[PDB]
Amino acid sequence: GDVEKGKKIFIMKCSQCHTVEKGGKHKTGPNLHGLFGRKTGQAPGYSYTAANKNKGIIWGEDTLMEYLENPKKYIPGTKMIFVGIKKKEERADLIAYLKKATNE
Ligand code: HEC
Repeated sequence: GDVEKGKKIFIMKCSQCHTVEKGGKHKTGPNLHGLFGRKTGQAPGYSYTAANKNKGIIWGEDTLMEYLENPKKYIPGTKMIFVGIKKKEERADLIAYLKKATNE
């Protein structure tokens, strides 16, 4: 687990739909600049994953672990066809980077 390492993980995994370092602009993926502590459905000009929002799920560490293990199996609405996770180790390093920016 590291900080300068996870930075390349998210920046090389979900840095296309979730740009947490662009400019508060969220075109395809929801601006993950503060997903930690914020529930789904928040941006005004963005129909965030309406499903997740209704499920009443709070985006957190372990909570995001499940939704990420399967976004289509967990929330039947997301439009992100993310690939299934195959290395929980790298996932832990992911939350680490987002924890320094959106949780530190
Ligand atoms: C486009 C190719 C995406 C990639 C790659 C990833 N995500 Fe995504 N995500 C995407 C969209 C379009 C949306 C909005 C839902 C919809 O209806 O389209 C999302 C949403 C999420 C959320 C929910 C946040 C919220 O709505 O409040 C999470 C927690 C999320 N995405 C996580 C996530 C992670 C961890 C990714 C890399 C492992 C990832 N996404 C990639 C589009 C795309």
